Amino acid sequence: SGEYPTVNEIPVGEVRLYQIADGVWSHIATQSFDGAVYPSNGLIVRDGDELLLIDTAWGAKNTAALLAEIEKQIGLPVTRAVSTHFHDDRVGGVDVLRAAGVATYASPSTRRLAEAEGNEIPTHSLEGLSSSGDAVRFGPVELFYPGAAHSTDNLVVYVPSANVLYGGCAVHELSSTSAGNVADADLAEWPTSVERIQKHYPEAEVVIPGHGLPGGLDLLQHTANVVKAHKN
Ligand SMILES: COc1cc(-c2c(C(=O)O)[nH]c3c([C@H](C)N4C[C@]5(C[C@@H](CN)C5)OC4=O)cccc23)cnc1O
Ligand SMILES: [Zn+2]
Ligand SMILES: [Zn+2]
Repeated sequence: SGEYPTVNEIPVGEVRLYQIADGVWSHIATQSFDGAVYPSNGLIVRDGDELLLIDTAWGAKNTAALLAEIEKQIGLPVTRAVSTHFHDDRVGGVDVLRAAGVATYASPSTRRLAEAEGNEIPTHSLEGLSSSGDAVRFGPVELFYPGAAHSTDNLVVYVPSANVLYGGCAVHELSSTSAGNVADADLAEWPTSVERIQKHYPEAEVVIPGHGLPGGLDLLQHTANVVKAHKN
């Protein structure tokens, strides 16, 4: 009823959308992993009379539900999707998207890692993002590679029309007490990568983490704090 939806609020298999700004929504879904349930976010950005999708809803069935919820709530076609790193909460559902006529994209590093790890593989490579600090335009957003953090390949997304910063899993929510799933992380480099994000997007008004509640720019410093302390 208007609050940001939470993990106990969304059964696994259902998807909710949340209006962030004019023409910007997040999508929220839930999934089971190693015997625990987690929420996860993605982004939807209006692209004229089309939509750009950022990240799947963490699974084929969740991502089919995502497409159905978009048709219900927005009614514009999803034509392109970008996955911001190679894990299942970002690419699981890419096969569903591809069969629905969505063109799927990720960096070559993400595509290589997804293939090696047996995850679904976006079709198209996003060049121009292989060095930390790189940025490229993609429809109504800018894609930014901050350096290794939650994963070596993780990308962030900025919507300049609304000053919305989508940090993906390189950015944690304010209530976070841990650095999340650090299996593939670079804890030593993560603070440096967050500093690059902070320097590149100082006018961000909304910051959306890969999991949990959006907030403001404080999510970036909080993330650096939690990661440094996790390493401690
Ligand atoms: C520990 O508590 C939290 C965890 C998470 C969380 C995050 C995140 O932090 O982005 N990602 C997660 C993944 C994804 C699919 N996976 C799987 C994996 C393991 C490796 C294979 N060996 C690939 O690594 C990864 O990220 C699975 C379940 C939980 C998380 C978020 N909030 C929390 O509180
Ligand atoms: Zn991940
Ligand atoms: Zn994640």
